[PDB]
Amino acid sequence: LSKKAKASTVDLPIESVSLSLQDLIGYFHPPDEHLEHEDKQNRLRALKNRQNLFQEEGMINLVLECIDRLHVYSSAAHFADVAGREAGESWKSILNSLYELLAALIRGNRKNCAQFSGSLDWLISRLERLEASSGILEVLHCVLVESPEALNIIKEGHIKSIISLLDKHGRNHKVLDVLCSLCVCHGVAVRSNQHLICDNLLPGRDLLLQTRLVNHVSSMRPNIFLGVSEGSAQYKKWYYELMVDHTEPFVTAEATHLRVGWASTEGYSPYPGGGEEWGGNGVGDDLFSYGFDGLHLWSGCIARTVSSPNQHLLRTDDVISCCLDLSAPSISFRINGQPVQGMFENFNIDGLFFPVVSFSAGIKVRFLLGGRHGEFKFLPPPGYA
Amino acid sequence: GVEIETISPGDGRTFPKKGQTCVVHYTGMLQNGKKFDSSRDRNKPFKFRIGKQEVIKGFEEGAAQMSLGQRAKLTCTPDVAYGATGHPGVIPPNATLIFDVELLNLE
Amino acid sequence: GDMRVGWSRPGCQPDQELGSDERAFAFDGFKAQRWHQGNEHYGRSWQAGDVVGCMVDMNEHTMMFTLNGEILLDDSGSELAFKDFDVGDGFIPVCSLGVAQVGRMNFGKDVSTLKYFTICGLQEGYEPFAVNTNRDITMWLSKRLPQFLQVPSNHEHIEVTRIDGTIDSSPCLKVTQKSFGSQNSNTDIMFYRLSMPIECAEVFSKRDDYDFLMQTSTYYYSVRIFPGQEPANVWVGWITSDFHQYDTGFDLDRVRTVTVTLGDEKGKVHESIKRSNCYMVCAGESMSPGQGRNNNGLEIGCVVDAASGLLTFIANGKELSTYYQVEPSTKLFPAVFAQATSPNVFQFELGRIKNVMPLSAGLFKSEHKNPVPQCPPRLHVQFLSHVLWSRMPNQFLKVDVSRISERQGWLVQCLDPLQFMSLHIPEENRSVDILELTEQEELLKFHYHTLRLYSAVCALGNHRVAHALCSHVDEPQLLYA
Amino acid sequence: LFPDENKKHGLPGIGLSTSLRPRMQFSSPSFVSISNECYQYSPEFPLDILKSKTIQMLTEAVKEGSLHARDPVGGTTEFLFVPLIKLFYTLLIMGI
Repeated sequence: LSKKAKASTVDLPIESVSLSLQDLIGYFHPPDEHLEHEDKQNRLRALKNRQNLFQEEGMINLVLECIDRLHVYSSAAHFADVAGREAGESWKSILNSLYELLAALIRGNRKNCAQFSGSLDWLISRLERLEASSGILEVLHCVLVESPEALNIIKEGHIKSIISLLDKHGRNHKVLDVLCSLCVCHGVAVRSNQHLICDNLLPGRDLLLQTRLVNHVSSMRPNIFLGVSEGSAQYKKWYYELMVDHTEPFVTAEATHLRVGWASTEGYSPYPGGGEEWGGNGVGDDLFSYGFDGLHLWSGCIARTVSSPNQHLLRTDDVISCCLDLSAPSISFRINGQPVQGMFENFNIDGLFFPVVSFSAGIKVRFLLGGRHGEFKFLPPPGYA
Repeated sequence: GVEIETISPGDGRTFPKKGQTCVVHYTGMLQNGKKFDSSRDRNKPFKFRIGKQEVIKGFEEGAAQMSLGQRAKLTCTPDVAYGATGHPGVIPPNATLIFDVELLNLE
Repeated sequence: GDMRVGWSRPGCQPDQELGSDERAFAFDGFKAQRWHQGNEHYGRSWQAGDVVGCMVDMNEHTMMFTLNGEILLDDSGSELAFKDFDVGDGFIPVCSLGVAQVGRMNFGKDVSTLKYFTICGLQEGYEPFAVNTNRDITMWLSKRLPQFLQVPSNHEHIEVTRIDGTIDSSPCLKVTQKSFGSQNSNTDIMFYRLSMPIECAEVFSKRDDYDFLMQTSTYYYSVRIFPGQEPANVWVGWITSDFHQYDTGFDLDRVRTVTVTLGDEKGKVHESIKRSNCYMVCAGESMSPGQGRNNNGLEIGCVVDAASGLLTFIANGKELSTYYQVEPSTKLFPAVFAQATSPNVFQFELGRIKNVMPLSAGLFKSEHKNPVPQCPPRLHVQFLSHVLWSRMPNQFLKVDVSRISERQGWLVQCLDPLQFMSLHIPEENRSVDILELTEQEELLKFHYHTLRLYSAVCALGNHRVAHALCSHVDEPQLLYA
Repeated sequence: LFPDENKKHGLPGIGLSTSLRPRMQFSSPSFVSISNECYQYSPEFPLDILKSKTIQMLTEAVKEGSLHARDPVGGTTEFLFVPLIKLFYTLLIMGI
């Protein structure tokens, strides 16, 4: 077929090959665990004898040749175009069965795994292909578990290809198991493979899941709901203050969280929108919230430094004045009477606004809302209520 | 070079001097914002001696410009810490590091 | 009010009402209704303060309920709410609360707190659900904020086909509605995106040419809207990980946005930044010529410059006036929002225009310098959905609030530290509590094998690798674990 | 051989052992230092805190397991005990 003889003249025993590959896989099937010990040992001995006979007669290189000649066609459609429709549908099944037969032939036989070392380099060369990745990975695992010489012949290029399999094909625990088998075999650690795996996988922090302890953060708000709409009786300017009676910079190994500002609900519901109900999120992490920490303006989980007279993180005996203007969307802060040099502008005004403070453990702060709810330390800006 | 932003002010007078050990708590941050080191996790203050090439230079001049009791943010360019090779396993090649450093005591 | 209580199988869906499907067995006293694959009359109605005692016997598959002690009955004299069922994978307590409805679940951790157990439930020998337990039962509730998840194969409305790219065709992902046209099909705007994001540069700068292709940072993907689909309903562009807005009616004017204006000391705005979670355009308005879509499907191409942060859109060979400027270090997910007016809705295309890198180069690190477009199996279409559960923390921060005086105002005080290990999915730009892996099975398996790999790389006294691993896994994390 | 006059065995482990033992080496895992001598030896850990925590946790486990509750830590008695007893055995072998 490669030499371009026409399809009908060439005889291609597709069905018989598949049936024989199924029978061969059943023939080399490993013993069941439920079997009694003597029977299990007898079947294991028979399987080992069969594997030895096949390897001595060279039954393994023939499978490799069949796999190589089937791999010249990129896809089942291409194989169907070259040979025929039935060959096209059977191309994937035969290719998977061949790899399964190879894995069954090499499994548990140290001599077979050792003789597969020469072909190991050719095996990893097709790992990127999607039609044979699982079978190639299984054969690689079977060789690596049993053959110390396999670890000796595995090089940096092969280790990097195995790692890039994670990047391209997504998360898979079998390739992780193969990488584990690379490090240690039969209680012997390969320091070079350990170093290569570490230096090629760990520093990226883009494939493996990452872990970290995060302080719990809760938010405290008043009852008032503030909004603007056409033909409605609400004052568009508002003002309130927060006083920090005490704050511990490091209650734990993680820095204490303390942010103040305004938050907006989603629609006309009373529930704050756009943020997780519990976790390490606070004021200024979503686009429905707007916060100040004493050094940065917080909005959408992204902070930018804003200048101020004697910039500092929120310390004890600090008075924060927050101003909300709904006539033109504008949120401005003033620390200890000194105006902060940044403001939030042109935000969504469809929902209702309300004061909010987010914090971790180790704070002591007070809302100064005016009136009989705490007199303001400083005079409100003109036009603000 | 190294840019220093003050998080909390210090005394402003007792700067580290020549051949004096510096006791600091630091927290290592990559530029994207992922923590790779922190002495507060180990709960042991870090001590290093000025001018004897015990730590990265970016850290050395950061602490030298810093003052006693001053919590500051130290950002180190790739050339001033782990230039091209990087730290194997921890720091990727050509990385910018942000340090939150507090000068507890000069001793 | 509209409240239901009963036993549900571990396969219950938060979005579906209890008893509509076979997953759950519930009791709706508001209508005196017992719900399992339908409703049939059972029992009376409850008032405020009424207590329902759920009673399950798995030995011969019987279940009944009680109300303030008396056993609820069906139309007949049978006490059995549900005659017979199968053990299956088990049963767990469940309740559904309607609008402005408040309820309390008592798992009987303390028998004294069970008010009607003594009169009914104790003499029969029934056991409290949490009688032999030392810790509080971890209760899971329906997630309120929708998240992006992979389109399931069994989804009745959305079907995705992966089309391999030939020599003359780019690899493509086709979104198709299988149930469209047929009765009961739901017509609503669906939110689609690609799995992996494009990362902008940390610091912004101040016959194709191979050198230009190697030195460039611009990436391109295109979306082909098939003829017969309404172009006005289809939106194309980029979204960030913050996008969690599920509205039946979506318009470009109603996207969340903010403008941070950092100014100098005297007040001059030295810089103004526009920040939003959605940067998308409308195919209908982009089709300025008109009828340029019926002969051939509309071509909207998205060009992202990771070095400058400039988002420009190319449509049918003419550059649209709409453009977006983003700030450094922004993860942009390719995304398409569309309402299906045809069996074929749209098609992701991963090709490249002249002098631009394909999307695969920006997405995957190993393909950074590969001009040939690729569609690795990692990349897959995801859709925004509400079928997800959330885990209530066992403990919450202890915050006490009190009005000290008319002068001192209100005092809020938190002094006791709490912490939790956060699992951060890198490609997803999302973080979850590690205790959610009790129900996230695949993540649990992958992370357990990652931990085994961590042990293996440092096994047998590899001290340098152990020092390296101390960065990834710290003392506080080990102690908390 | 015997702690006192009457021939009663003392508690295993406690006593005065003068036999030579391997010396206990640790290095602080700091990534700001450029010295490579830290790579030798294993990273430091708060051994006293770990010891007290292990004792407390085993004491709580002996509480909880006897009641035969339906909710062992980790979901199974094996998951509750095997890692904890393994850590205890490692500590006892190291001799803390």
